[PDB]
Amino acid sequence: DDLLQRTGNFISTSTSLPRGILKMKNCQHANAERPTVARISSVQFHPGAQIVMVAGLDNAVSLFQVDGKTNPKIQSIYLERFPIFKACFSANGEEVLATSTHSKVLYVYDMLAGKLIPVHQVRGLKEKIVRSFEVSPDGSFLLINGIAGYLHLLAMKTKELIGSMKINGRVAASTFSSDSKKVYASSGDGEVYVWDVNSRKCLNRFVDEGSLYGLSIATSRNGQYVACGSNCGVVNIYNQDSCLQETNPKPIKAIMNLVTGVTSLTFNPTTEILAIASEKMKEAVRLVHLPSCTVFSNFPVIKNKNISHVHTMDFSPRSGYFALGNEKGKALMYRLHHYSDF
Amino acid sequence: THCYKDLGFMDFICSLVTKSVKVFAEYPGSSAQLRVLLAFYASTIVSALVAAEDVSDNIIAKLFPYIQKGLKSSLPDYRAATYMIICQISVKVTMENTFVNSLASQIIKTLTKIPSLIKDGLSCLIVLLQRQKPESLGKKPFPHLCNVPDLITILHGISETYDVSPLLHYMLPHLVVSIIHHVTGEETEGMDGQIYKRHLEAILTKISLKNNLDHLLASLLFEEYISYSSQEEMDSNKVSLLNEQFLPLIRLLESKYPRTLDVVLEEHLKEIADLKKQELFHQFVSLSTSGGKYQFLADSDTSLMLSLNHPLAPVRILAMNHLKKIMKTSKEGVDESFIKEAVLARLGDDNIDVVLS
Amino acid sequence: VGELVGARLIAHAGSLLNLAKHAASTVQILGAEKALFRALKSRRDTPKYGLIYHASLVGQTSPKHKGKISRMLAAKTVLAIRYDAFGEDSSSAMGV
Amino acid sequence: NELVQLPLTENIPAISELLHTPAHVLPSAAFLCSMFVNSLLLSK
Amino acid sequence: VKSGSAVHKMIVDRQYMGVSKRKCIVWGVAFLSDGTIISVDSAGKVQFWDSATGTLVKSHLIANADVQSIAVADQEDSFVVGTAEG
Amino acid sequence: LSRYRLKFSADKVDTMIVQAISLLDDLDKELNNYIMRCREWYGWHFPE
Amino acid sequence: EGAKSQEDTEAVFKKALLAVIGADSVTLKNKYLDWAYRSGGYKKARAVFKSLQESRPFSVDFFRKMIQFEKEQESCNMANIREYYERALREFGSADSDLWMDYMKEELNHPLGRPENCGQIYWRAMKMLQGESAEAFVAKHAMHQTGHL
Amino acid sequence: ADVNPKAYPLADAHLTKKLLDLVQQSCNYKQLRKGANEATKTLNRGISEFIVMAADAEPLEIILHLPLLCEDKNVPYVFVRSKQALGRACGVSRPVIACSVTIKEGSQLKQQIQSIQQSIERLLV
Repeated sequence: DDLLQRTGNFISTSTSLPRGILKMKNCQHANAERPTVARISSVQFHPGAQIVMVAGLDNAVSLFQVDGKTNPKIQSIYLERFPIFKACFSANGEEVLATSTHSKVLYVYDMLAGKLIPVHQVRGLKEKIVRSFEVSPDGSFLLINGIAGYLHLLAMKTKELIGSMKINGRVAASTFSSDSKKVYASSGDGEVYVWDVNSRKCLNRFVDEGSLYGLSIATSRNGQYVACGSNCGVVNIYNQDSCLQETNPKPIKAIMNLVTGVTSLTFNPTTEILAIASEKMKEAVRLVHLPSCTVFSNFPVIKNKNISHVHTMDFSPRSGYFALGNEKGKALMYRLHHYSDF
Repeated sequence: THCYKDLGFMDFICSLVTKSVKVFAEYPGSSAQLRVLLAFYASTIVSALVAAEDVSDNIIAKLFPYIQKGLKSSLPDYRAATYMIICQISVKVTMENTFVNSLASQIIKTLTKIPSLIKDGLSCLIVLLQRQKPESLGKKPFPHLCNVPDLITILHGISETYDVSPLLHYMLPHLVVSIIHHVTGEETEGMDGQIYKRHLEAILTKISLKNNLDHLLASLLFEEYISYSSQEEMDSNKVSLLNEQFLPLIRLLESKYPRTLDVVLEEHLKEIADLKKQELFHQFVSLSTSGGKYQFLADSDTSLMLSLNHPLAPVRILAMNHLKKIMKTSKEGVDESFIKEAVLARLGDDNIDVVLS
Repeated sequence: VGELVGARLIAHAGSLLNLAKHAASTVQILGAEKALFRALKSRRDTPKYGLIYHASLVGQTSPKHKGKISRMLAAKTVLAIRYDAFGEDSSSAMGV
Repeated sequence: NELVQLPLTENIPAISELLHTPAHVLPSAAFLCSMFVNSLLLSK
Repeated sequence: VKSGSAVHKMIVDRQYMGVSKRKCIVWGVAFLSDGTIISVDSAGKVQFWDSATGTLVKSHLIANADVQSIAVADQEDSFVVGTAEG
Repeated sequence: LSRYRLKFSADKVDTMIVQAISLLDDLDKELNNYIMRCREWYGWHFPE
Repeated sequence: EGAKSQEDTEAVFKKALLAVIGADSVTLKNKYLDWAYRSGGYKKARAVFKSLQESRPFSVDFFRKMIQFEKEQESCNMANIREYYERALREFGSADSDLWMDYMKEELNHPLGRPENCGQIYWRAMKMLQGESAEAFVAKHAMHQTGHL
Repeated sequence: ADVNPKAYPLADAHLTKKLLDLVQQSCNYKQLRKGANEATKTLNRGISEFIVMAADAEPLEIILHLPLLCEDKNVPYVFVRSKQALGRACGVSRPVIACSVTIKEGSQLKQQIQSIQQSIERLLV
């Protein structure tokens, strides 16, 4: 009835993530137990366990227990002459897949069975080297970027080729849809193609606004947003329905904060944060509040001068942790106080 | 900037506005004299709330008595300025459930004093019920909310252009409970329960329900009917009264939105089969025109729709046999169409005994 | 810009199409030819008003802001000059 | 699932223009309340 | 034709699912009613394209040398190709 | 035949804009000279 | 008009505009526009107004009459209402305080008007008005803010 | 489709990629003038290699004075479908409707500029 005949509060916390200011605290480095000086190519959080995997230009692949204080080492594996271009977990999380720069063989590490299977020969595949690849969220498909604008679809369980898709021009980047029923491929002339997984047909061809050539592409888990990065540092965010039906879609908001070409795009699992990065400049990483399409003003503390060049970003499955990998061999980790679960 | 950073200036402005309003209240037909000043009072404070990076509890604690004074006044412009201030505060800051409850209570209780500011006030409530936590508001202001003249007509007028979903989302769970309480018991008046059922009927007929309010209403009706039918006392006469009260509502909810009742019945089959509540489910589906196609079989815990086309062939015979009994008896929960396509589809399958049935 | 100022602008260039070929900066300093060449030879500061000084918008503004308004008016004015010279439909929709 | 961005005061141009005018030029508070509350509502 | 503008330009890979310095020469093109383009390339392959989207539909590698001739019957259920091998 | 064509491309000619702004200045000069004589000649009769 | 055909009335008006060229043409144009609405409809008035919109000797009654005709018609296109006011303010905006005040009340009272434009109209009114007319508009607006109007 | 016919030298998809790539190089070597007003001064000074214009300027007439000046100086001019693409190629965070590549002695873009000039004039047959 009245709040000034008693003593009490007026301001309370919201369930949704607040805009403008992000509450964060620095944590211990992910690769603290295993220090290195080589560039960190990939960092990723395990889907079902508190495990973080760090791979880099040094030939080692490591798995770490995710603890804020110490981050103890679980296991580290060194390959002979295999500088890891990209390493990722499977959708189920049971096996680890890694690839190298200018190497034909693809390494599959099955943790449950304790077997390391090198897939050097894929039948029906004419590709000389395998460096760029993506995995579907459902876990039934694997996509390999090739040459002459070729996309190769492989079964996950047996690693055998299903079919091929050819686009005009070079393949710059590719990603899978949230439902895993479609493929988004960005070409080298700024055009983006949409392919159907079940029948390898081109559903639609739309054009990213003001893009000479694209470098990255990402999709949200809920299926609402599609993000495309270009050479000028401009990231365009679209509705997924707009991309499917319009040849010249109008983006919801074009992020002009980054000034150098965007190479990394990562969506928050709750679809409230978009992380953008450029490796050509130091301190070139930003965070975007998705519903408002506004950038948090407090994340990059440029005086500390720790982030430097950014090559890989990842979020914990419940968005409790944020990971960052640089060229100095430091896998930086931050905790977001808004999310209390790993 | 000096208004939001320095609280003394804001207190000065509010005190000046209140004193000027109190001075000019005595003279009849002096509302125009307070125009510009009140506009100034509307112009700055909202803008101040826009300018502040974070609105601390001090600002809201200072603003609240003046908000209450604006709500209690009879001047239209002063109430309008209070409404704008309340709207901006609700948009910007998150509030505890108690303070939202008190603010909504004060908005609802003083709505009818000025008849020219009803609509905006209701719309203001919608904003307060859209930017806050869903269960912030309680049940205490519900009667005074129902007693305002021509509530559903104003709600429909607002609905033609803007979304009115939060107010109905708040209203319906209370409306069903209050209707059941009127059916079995006493209220403030019999016309109170009558105006409750009239409100729910008018909401069903005139205002289109969107954002899955249909599923919520159907689930509330089914769940609470089953819950009251599960009371320790028999109340057979009260049960019949409740049935004749809910019959037209179920009729119209089926008619306007066809498939919602089927889905909500499908979602609730499992726990009804788990418990010994098959007879109550049969009574509820008999209350509807369609939904008797989900009648449980006499011997097993399966629905009639699933019994007709599930893989196991022998027990399917009983289903058609049950349909035959449903054929001969007084069909009340089932319709002609379902029986027709069921028999037409079952004439042509593999099993010869099924063909004979 | 007005009836009188527009008429003087056309007369200076000799025709409407000749005025259309000019840039936005030239239209601003079209009237002030004596100050322009005196400043250019002596390496002094260039004039900023020209014939636009007698425009209605420039006249109303305070003397401190008469410099900013002159270039904003001149940049927008040439857009009306090009469309009136080359467009085949006579209307005031864009100018308003 | 679906994320919807509710309207905000600073984004609306009409509300900003109404708030940038001098107070004596400004119209009565009832009209301002009508426009403000209508703009704050979600349009369907 | 009722325009004279090139709606689609289709890039042909110089080697079958690969790249080479030698330029690929399209020796013959056949056009069907459904909208599919049949092309024969110097890399030794016959390619089926879709005109509506301007993307490759299928490829067939049939020879180690040039495939140089294309011909389709009046009823579009059969066609013939010739290779440099004879 | 010629005058049928370029007539339809007329009313977009500015020869009367450059001939009516120059005349507008000339009339101002003659007005200034003529008023001065009127005030001067009649100022010897009613100077106030 | 009383005892002759419609076409002859228009012929007399056109002869009158040719004979009278100076300030006396002001009353001629006003009666010509009034006749067009009576003899014809709104469409006839629109044709006459378009022909006479460029004959510079005018009065404020010419534009006020045309605004009233648009108001009586069921359409009430607000773009045309603004379009007539801009032409009137171009001719007599420097000295007519009432015309500026009448324009501002249209944006408030009319259902299709935009009240948020009143900030720009007041700003434009001060600069174009000269001398005592500027002071008159302030006093009239100050009375309009109160109920005295 | 849906292009104003007054932009006759319309480059196709392949030529547009070559055009914007060259414009990007010219920005890096400080050989590009940005804006319709700055472009116009280059033709009057006769130091322009070629002119690139944006076809989707909603009033297209505001840039139609440039083709007339080009035809006197014998300077090739071409239209592109997007001003947003033209603005990003020029390295500006705002749309650009006209840009000019200027004459520079000793430029390493001379072979590329010559090739594009042969391409643009080839459109006019």
